[PDB]
Amino acid sequence: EKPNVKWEDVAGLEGAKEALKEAVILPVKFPHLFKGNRKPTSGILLYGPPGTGKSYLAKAVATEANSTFFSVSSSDLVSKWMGESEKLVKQLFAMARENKPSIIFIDEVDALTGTRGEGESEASRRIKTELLVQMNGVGNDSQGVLVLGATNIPWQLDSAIRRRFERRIYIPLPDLAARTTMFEINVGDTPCVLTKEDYRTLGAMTEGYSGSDIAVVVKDALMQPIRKIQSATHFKDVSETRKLTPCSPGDDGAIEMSWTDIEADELKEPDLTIKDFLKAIKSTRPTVNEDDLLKQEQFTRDFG
Amino acid sequence: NKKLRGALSSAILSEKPNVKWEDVAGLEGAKEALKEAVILPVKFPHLFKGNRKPTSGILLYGPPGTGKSYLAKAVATEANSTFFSVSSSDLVSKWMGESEKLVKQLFAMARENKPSIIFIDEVDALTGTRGEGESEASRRIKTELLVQMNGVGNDSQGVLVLGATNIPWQLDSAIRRRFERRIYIPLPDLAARTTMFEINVGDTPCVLTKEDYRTLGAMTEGYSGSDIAVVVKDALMQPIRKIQSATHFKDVSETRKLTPCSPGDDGAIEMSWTDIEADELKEPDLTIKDFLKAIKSTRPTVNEDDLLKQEQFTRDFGQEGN
Amino acid sequence: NKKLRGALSSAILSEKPNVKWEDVAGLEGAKEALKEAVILPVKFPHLFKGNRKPTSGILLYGPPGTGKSYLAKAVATEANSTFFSVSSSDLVSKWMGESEKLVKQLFAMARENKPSIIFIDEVDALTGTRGEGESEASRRIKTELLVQMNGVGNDSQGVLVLGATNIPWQLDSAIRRRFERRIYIPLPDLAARTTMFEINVGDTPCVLTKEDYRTLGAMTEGYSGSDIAVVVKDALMQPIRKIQSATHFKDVSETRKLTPCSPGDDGAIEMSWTDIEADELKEPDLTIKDFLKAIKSTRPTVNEDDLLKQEQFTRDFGQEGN
Amino acid sequence: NKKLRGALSSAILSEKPNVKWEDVAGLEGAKEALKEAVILPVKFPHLFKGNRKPTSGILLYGPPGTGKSYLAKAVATEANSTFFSVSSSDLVSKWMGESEKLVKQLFAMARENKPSIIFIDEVDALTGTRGEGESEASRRIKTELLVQMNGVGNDSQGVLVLGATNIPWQLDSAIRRRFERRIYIPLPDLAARTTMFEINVGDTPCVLTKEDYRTLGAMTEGYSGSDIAVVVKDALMQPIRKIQSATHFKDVSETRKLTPCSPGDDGAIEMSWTDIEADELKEPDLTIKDFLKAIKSTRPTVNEDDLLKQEQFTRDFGQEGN
Amino acid sequence: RGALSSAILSEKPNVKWEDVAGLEGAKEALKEAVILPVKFPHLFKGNRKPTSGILLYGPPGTGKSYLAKAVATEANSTFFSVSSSDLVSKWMGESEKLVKQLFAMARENKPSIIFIDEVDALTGTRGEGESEASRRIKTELLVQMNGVGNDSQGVLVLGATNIPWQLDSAIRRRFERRIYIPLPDLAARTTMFEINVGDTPCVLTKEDYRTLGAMTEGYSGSDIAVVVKDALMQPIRKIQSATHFKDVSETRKLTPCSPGDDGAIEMSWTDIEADELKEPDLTIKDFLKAIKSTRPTVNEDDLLKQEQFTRDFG
Amino acid sequence: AILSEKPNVKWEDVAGLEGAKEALKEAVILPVKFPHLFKGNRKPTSGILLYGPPGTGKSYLAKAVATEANSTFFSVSSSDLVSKWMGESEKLVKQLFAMARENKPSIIFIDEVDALTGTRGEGESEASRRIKTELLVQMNGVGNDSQGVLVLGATNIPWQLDSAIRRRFERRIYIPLPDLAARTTMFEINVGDTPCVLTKEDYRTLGAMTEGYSGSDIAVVVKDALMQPIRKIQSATHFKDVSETRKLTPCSPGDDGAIEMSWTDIEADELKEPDLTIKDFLKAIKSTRPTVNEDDLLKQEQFTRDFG
Ligand SMILES: Nc1ncnc2c1ncn2[C@@H]1O[C@H](COP(=O)(O)OP(=O)(O)O)[C@@H](O)[C@H]1O
Ligand SMILES: Nc1ncnc2c1ncn2[C@@H]1O[C@H](COP(=O)(O)OP(=O)(O)O)[C@@H](O)[C@H]1O
Ligand SMILES: Nc1ncnc2c1ncn2[C@@H]1O[C@H](COP(=O)(O)OP(=O)(O)O)[C@@H](O)[C@H]1O
Ligand SMILES: Nc1ncnc2c1ncn2[C@@H]1O[C@H](COP(=O)(O)OP(=O)(O)O)[C@@H](O)[C@H]1O
Ligand SMILES: Nc1ncnc2c1ncn2[C@@H]1O[C@H](COP(=O)(O)OP(=O)(O)O)[C@@H](O)[C@H]1O
Ligand code: BEF
Ligand code: BEF
Ligand code: BEF
Ligand SMILES: [Mg+2]
Ligand SMILES: [Mg+2]
Ligand SMILES: [Mg+2]
Ligand SMILES: [Mg+2]
Repeated sequence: EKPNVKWEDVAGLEGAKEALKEAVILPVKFPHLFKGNRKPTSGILLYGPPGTGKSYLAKAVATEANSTFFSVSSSDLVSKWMGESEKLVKQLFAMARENKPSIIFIDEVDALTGTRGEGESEASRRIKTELLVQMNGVGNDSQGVLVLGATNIPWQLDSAIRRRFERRIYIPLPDLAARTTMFEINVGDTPCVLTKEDYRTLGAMTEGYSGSDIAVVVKDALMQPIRKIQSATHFKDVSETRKLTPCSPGDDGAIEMSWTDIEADELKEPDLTIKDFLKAIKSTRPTVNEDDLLKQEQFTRDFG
Repeated sequence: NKKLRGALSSAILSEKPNVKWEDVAGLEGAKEALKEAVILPVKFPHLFKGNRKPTSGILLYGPPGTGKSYLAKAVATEANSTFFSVSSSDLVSKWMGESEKLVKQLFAMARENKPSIIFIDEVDALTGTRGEGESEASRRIKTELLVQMNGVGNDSQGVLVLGATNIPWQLDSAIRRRFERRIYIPLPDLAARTTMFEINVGDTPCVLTKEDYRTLGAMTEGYSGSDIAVVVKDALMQPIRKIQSATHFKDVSETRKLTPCSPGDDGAIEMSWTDIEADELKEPDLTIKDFLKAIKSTRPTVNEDDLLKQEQFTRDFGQEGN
Repeated sequence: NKKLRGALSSAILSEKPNVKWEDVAGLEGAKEALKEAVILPVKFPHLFKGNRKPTSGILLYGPPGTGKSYLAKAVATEANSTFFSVSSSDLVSKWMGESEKLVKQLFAMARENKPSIIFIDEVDALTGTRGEGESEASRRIKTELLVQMNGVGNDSQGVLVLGATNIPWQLDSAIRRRFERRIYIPLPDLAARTTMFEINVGDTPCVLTKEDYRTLGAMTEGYSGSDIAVVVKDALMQPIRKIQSATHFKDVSETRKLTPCSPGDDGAIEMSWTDIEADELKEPDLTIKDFLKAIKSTRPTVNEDDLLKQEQFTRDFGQEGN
Repeated sequence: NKKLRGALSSAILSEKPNVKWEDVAGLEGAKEALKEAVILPVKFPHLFKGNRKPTSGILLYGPPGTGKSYLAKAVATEANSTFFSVSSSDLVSKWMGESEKLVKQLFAMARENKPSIIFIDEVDALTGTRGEGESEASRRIKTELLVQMNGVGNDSQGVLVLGATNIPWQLDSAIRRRFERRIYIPLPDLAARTTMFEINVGDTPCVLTKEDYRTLGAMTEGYSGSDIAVVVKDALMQPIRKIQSATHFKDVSETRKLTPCSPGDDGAIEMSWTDIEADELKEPDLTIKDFLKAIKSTRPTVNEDDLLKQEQFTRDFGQEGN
Repeated sequence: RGALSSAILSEKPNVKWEDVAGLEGAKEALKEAVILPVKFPHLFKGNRKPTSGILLYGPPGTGKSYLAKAVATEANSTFFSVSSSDLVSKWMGESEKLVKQLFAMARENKPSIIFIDEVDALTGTRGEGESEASRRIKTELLVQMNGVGNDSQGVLVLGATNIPWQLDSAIRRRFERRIYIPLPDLAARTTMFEINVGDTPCVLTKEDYRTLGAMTEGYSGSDIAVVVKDALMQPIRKIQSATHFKDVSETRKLTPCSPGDDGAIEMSWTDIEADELKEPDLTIKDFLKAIKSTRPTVNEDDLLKQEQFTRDFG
Repeated sequence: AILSEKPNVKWEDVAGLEGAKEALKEAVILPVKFPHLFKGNRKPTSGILLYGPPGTGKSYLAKAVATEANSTFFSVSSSDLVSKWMGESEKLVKQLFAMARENKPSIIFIDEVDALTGTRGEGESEASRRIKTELLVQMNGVGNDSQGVLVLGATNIPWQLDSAIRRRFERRIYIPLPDLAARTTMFEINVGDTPCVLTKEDYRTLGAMTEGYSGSDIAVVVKDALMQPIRKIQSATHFKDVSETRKLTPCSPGDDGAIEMSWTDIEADELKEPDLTIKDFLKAIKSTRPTVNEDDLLKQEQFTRDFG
């Protein structure tokens, strides 16, 4: 399923980008370099803290694959009816065997696969076990499928399934050039007075934010001027025939009115300033804690 | 009847995964027991008469990734008998005691096709010590497996029941009884690791000698066979990364042939793989820094208290797979 | 009606597994009770008149592998009755209260063909104390089994209901009441173990004496009858293995006959078993080192807190199987 | 219509199990209530006019094996009323509300054949407090039983609904309401146990006195009536064990009569029971070591926390059966 | 037709409004929903419409079905006592026409009151139920109980239940007056003893019934009906248990008396002639005997969930 | 299962709520009035949650928005979706969004978004994952078709609303319990034309005397009060003639023409039902407690503070 999403669209971490461009494109663009002992990779576990653009990179592989893409997830495989949560898995791999090449993206694999020391009999042993046997097994033939998977708790994963995912890549909190790129992307084609040093300023300002947070500070900063439109007392003419904008109570030509009072078009909507983005970044707060990072770095140093 | 055979028609595998006994490295005890329980009754059936009966159950256990399912593939190639690779997806159903008729129907199918082998992979997910489990799935699937394996009116002649597991201590004691040769598949030793490198490089052109493979096998203590399969995978994927990572190729030698070389060399043109014509590429060579590169990057899987409980079970109930 | 009898027609077993009362070792008490509840009413029916009625339920329990199902096969050979052999696979159905007209027409089959025996193998999987179980399976199959065994209008004359279990403490107290002689089948003792070696070697040519079997029986304390059946299996598969480790055979003595011998001996030709002609092989007999070899390799099944709960139940509700 | 009466024609029992009110031991109060609810309306129907109506529901509960179903057989002999004995096998049909159409037809038959008795044995398997049960079986069979017992247009004149149970606390409170005399059948006391030994030995020749039965009744505290029926069963087998273990018999005294005696005695011939002619055997009379032998071997069936929940229910909702 | 017209009863169980003890709010609502539209039909014109649904709930045994019998006697209606046995069927598309037929014959027989007793057995939240029985019945019933303006004669839908919290919220909506029938207090209990002894000869006074009504707190009306049943049995215990009777006073009449008394012959009831028995009087020790033996029925946490539902919806 | 209508409810028909109203005007009406304001990456709200105690007619307000946005009102009850329809609920949530797309400008109203969206940790498979998984996919429908549709959710218990669903409702607006003027209007509307002798001041009194009541509450009290004269006529002993030939009404023991009798004694029609009074409602106010707990103010205002 290919809507836009591209390798051009993503910001930072070219190790992930090159591992994947390798593991999907390098067989598909060339299916004749992989003969003999040289086989492509058949499982990749991405992880990291939330917000860091995992599933977006997955759908970049969906568009940028020329491959089928099944974005099932752990919400859709839980059941409660005695061995229904397994036939879903098996028929998923049946449509992936019948349709080579394929990609299976199991989002939040930590909700299926929970270290089996405290879990219940059926769901633990039977969903984990059918995932194991189905990934390599005996009569199963994992040719041409790639099993992705993302997680935030990579240390709560069963060691047999840590074994099956043969390239555990770590997606970290991003740097400076990526943040500047994300502001430049998310403002889109909206008229703004900002320069390169303005986006550079904001990217310097936001250390610690993931890509979600910058998408919502651009959302809020794009909704500042409309907010000063419609909750406005007092506008004022400036300058092609009449044009009024919101201004404080008592100013040079400050009439008292509401946006409703003002004629079609002849509104002078407030511009997009860097104080709008600084306003939004002051108000919007991220998720993370700096001990979660210690256990992530633990797992990366032990297995990743 | 035929609804159930319509379900279990997709278990008689029909493709013979070409793994031979030579490919499976180490473990001569487990191959020995499996040969004298699978190969030898068919090849010399006159011997097994009187009190001398063949074995009818073998449990393989061990840490994750050491050879269990793979050795089952070796049996599936070399056996010449009907092989059912059943699993938990194919035995549980929703309708109140229609799971049991799939178990009973599986062995009642297997005695139509005698000699047969039934390979229940990860038997610890069916058979969970029955002190905390639920009524139906627990007592009725475990109980029908028990009664069906030896029972009264049941006749386990000519069927063999394999089975692999990673948690052999969470197994019910009646089913520990039914599996009459619990063999233990351990982490490989030095000669096995050297054998696995020599196998996994295949017929790929390499400058390595016997002392090189001997060196790597000395280097990798603690790795299972999966890990050595992926360090050979990564070390084989180094040269392609030396074609993509090439600001510069060079002609050598049937009409034009260029390979990656360092910046500034004898005939070093500056280009990318994309610039170079179909076929007329001459890929790199394998030297021990490729394997050292891969072994630095790839990190193991297992953990050294899991081995204590495995050795516990082997010392209390188990064979030794050598 | 007849749909259900068409289902349960395949439970009245008819092949008569040829185990006779000799072939069980130990357990004089359990054979004694089973004879005076099965054999004796048929052979002398004039006795059982007045207040003297035969027994109508016997529960055998014990650790895994000690003789329960085997003793049921002995009854199935020696009884001269219509031995049914039913289980939980054959009573539970899919369509809403079919899983108890099966129970009812099972016992009505045994009443039409009296004197009958009903052998419910592993009864703790049908009958689970009904405080946590589900409505249909639990209350309705357990309840129809209760009412059908003694009830009001039901007449359990001339039917006998056996039953074996490994978890006798998880049994409902009404069904503990219905089984009126709970006999306990324990792990073996010295004379029984010696008897089991003498039985399981069969008619195989061996150099062993009575003091040799006596020696092995002294050696194996802690083993159940399964374990001794598999050490006899392995020890009978030792000389075939020495045929396999025999670079060198030798003629001895009806036209040519060769056996494995050490390198360099009186008539020691160098060959493999493959080289040697059909029949004209001379199989080596059995050393006591073969059995000591097998007993070193094979390891028992039971543990020693399972025995505490077995002895608990025997001291609170049970008999002693001797 | 007639399909359904063809199903329920096999419930009108027609054989009158010959248990009389003296074959019940103990239980003054329960016999008293059952007589004045069953016997007395038929024998003197002129009395029950005006405000004085007969009882229309009686629940018997207790520990397992104490007299409930047996007292129901006594009613079935002495009542002179049609005695329907229905159960959960005969009400749960396959077919969308037959399990309500069957119930309604049941009481319609028991109104066209009044005076009638309906004995629902083990009512706790139909009626399970409806907080966890399934929609159909739960709400629709329980609900049709409720509405059918008293309801609006229903007229429970002249029908009586008995019912026995072992788990009286797992009963729905609307159905606890419908059963308007919950009587409790307890474990027997001293005089009852002595009475049960005197009954169960029957007319068998024994040397026992009143102080012997008194001794045994003093010995057996904790036993229900089932257990004493089986210690009398086992103790009545003890002369056969003598008369088989008898190397040596001897004539005593209508033409020849021989009994087992010790080796070397007055007229001690050496033989086996097999050697001795039809009838002309003399079997040692029941002498008190036979009963002491049986009482040593046979062990109680009911534990002592089940009694705490029985006494709980009796103290919260119940009568006392004395 | 001829399969649901076994919902009409015709025997008229003779319970009148002066036999239910207490419950005056419930009689008030039932009178102004049943009696008053028929007796003064000119009043209900314009915005003033009669009530079209009444749910009675409570603990088990407190008066719900009995009060429905009182309506069935006093209403002068046509009365359908339908239930889940009479609506569900094997054939699909029969548990549509059966409900539909029911309300159409209710409009054949206006005025109609329909008593769907124990509605929680038809209407079970439809998340686990089977296809045929649960869904098409409950949807068709919701539709046909959405006849607000058209049902100005005819259907008044009663309904009783013991588990009012297991009822679907759309059907909690349709029943527009959920009335709660509780365990009875002092004057009601005294009234029930005075009713249930009937015209039986007793030596009791008003302070005796007052005493018993003070004694029985916690009992529902069923329990007092059975202590009066048992206490009325107590004379026949004092006739069966007899060694000695005696003549008193229309030609010969003998009653049980103690061993050795004025005219105390020794005999058994069996010895005595038809009729000429003098049935002993009813004391207060008979009732104290019965109240000692009989033990209450409702448990005091069932009342907590009843009070829960009353405080949330009732 | 899905209602549709082009409703005709003006802002003025909705008692009070002026603050919500003004929020909705700029959240919904401004985009619709001046669409040219929303070119490029500036996009109108497309999820709004309405939250507050029951009995505020969140539904009615929702129809006013539709009327004022000149849009079709499509609506669904989540309780019905979860219980009544179950099996076909996925289909229903689909069709609902599909109708709304086909009918821009339009508004989807989901009532009781709390009875649908319950955090998905312990819910059953079909209703839980399938209904709560379809709504979310559909509300991502702003993008495939961001323009022309708006989802308004309604909840009484916002604290029990699935955080995933919660997050799809950018804008959140608290619908508070009413006010003196509004309660006064509600009394008038609820009696409408009914014959009674209430003054303008009585209505205000009734208003003042029902602080903390909802429209619903007031509706039940009024329904109760109007029946009082019928209640009096139906049950009384002493009656009395007043005034087309004989007409008697209940009066106290001992009054001007007070005969002693029962309603049963009195002839068809000629029975005088009591006139309506302001005082009588006061009775009805005592016998109907308000529905809504007082800690809701804060719980709703916590939401106005946090997600307003
Ligand atoms: N590192 C990033 N680079 C580019 N876009 C990002 C990044 N992180 C988040 N985003 C944007 O935020 C949106 C949500 O990211 P998502 O991948 O769903 O988060 P998560 O990885 O936590 O599941 C995506 O559509 C993505 O485009
Ligand atoms: N002893 C071995 N010899 C050859 N290959 C092995 C060995 N052990 C593991 N492998 C490799 O491991 C994979 C098989 O997985 P397996 O060892 O069966 O896992 P498990 O034993 O936990 O089921 C194959 O890639 C195989 O190449
Ligand atoms: N008492 C015994 N005498 C002889 N063989 C025995 C005895 N008990 C066990 N065995 C051996 O045990 C084997 C397996 O035991 P089995 O019949 O399964 O016992 P059970 O069903 O109780 O577990 C039998 O086939 C027999 O070979
Ligand atoms: N009270 C008793 N008096 C006489 N025999 C009794 C008594 N209780 C039990 N028995 C004997 O024990 C058996 C068990 O009685 P039964 O009716 O089955 O008990 P229940 O149904 O309660 O479990 C009866 O058949 C009878 O043989
Ligand atoms: N108010 C009452 N007046 C008279 N008898 C009553 C009353 N309530 C209960 N009873 C007695 O209890 C019996 C049971 O009433 P019933 O209709 O079964 O109650 P419900 O249906 O609530 O459980 C009544 O028939 C009568 O015997
Ligand atoms: F004792 Be066996 F396992 F039946
Ligand atoms: F009926 Be019994 F008490 F098991
Ligand atoms: F209140 Be009753 F038990 F119907
Ligand atoms: Mg494997
Ligand atoms: Mg067995
Ligand atoms: Mg019984
Ligand atoms: Mg009732």
